[PDB]
Amino acid sequence: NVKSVVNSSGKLVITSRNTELKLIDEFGRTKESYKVPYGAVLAKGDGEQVAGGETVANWDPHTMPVITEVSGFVRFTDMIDGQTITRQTDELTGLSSLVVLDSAERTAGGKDLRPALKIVDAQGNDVLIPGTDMPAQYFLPGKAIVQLEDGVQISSGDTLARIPQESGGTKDITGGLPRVADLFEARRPKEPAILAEISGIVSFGKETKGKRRLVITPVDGSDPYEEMIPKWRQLNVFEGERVERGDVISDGPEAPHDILRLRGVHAVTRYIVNEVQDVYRLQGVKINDKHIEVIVRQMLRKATIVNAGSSDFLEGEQVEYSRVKIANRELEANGKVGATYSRDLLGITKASL
Amino acid sequence: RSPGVFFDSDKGKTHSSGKVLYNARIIPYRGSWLDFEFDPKDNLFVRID
Repeated sequence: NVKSVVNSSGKLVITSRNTELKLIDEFGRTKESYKVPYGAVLAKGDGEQVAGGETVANWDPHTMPVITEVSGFVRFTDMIDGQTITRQTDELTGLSSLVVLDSAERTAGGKDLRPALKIVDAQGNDVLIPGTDMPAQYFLPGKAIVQLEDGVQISSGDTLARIPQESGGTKDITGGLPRVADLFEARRPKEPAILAEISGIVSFGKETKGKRRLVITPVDGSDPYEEMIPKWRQLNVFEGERVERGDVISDGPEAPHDILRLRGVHAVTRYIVNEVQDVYRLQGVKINDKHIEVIVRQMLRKATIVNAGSSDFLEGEQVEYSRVKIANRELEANGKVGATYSRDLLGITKASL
Repeated sequence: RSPGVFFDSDKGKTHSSGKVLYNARIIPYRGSWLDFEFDPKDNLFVRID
């Protein structure tokens, strides 16, 4: 899941959020695994042979940067003084420093605005990403620090701004139990990762009121899906390519319901088991996986009918999965055509009630 | 808590926008309390008991 680019010095900078590095022996057996953060610098390439004890990647763990993909001139778009950003001036020279505000301290005038950095050329037109047909612009979230001036020429792979991140507290059992309860209650994350609902080619369409549109054209069959992705959302897709079900249109934390709906039961059970075990394995607790698997089984007990079929179930009712299975296996023995359903995921509190 | 006037605020936990609301409370030794408060729309409001 590597998506990198070469900087001025000739090294390799990662532009992907889920890059995994692995060490493979000559037999082809993996032996070491690491995660590569966004904006990290790789000393070595992919597929090369290195010696034991050799540094391969470096990064700053305290700040998350934003790295440009195309060289050109930087300019501000929707950057309004004193209303959406706060600027300080180094009066000894012509330099200055800027901080992007958050939605907690901005007026209604800047409520609907969207500050960003735009990469243009010398001629003043918009520079597009090579290989695609989209403008080279980057949105700055709240509390970002920029060290550049308007019109400054920047090279590809250089950092345009830095985003500080908080430290945290102690990593003990009082800080993971909320995560375990979050997993077992199947809560929705604050901002999910948009996943492709159906497979096929992709293409964009109409744009309304600061909101994009995504139409996935299947290679054969219907063409129904018209997803209204928000404009502020960053996508990893472009018109013309093809995607499969469950692929990541936009990165972010996952939602267990989407995983269940798209990739199936085994995917969501594996995700839940791994996420829960990664909390206990930090504290030195050892627990088998049957115990979490039965809990996940108890969570997946409801099914919603999608077509009546030859059964007597209604169109949009929610019932027990076992009852649907019993009715369908009774109908299929008589030569009829049963009903079809969709599995549900419920929290333990809601499932028990 | 001693009698007098105290200025406090909520740490953005009352509004999903994370906007802090400030209030001033006058608490006497004997009588009725008084409260001045700010709303998310920046409108001063009064409150008794």
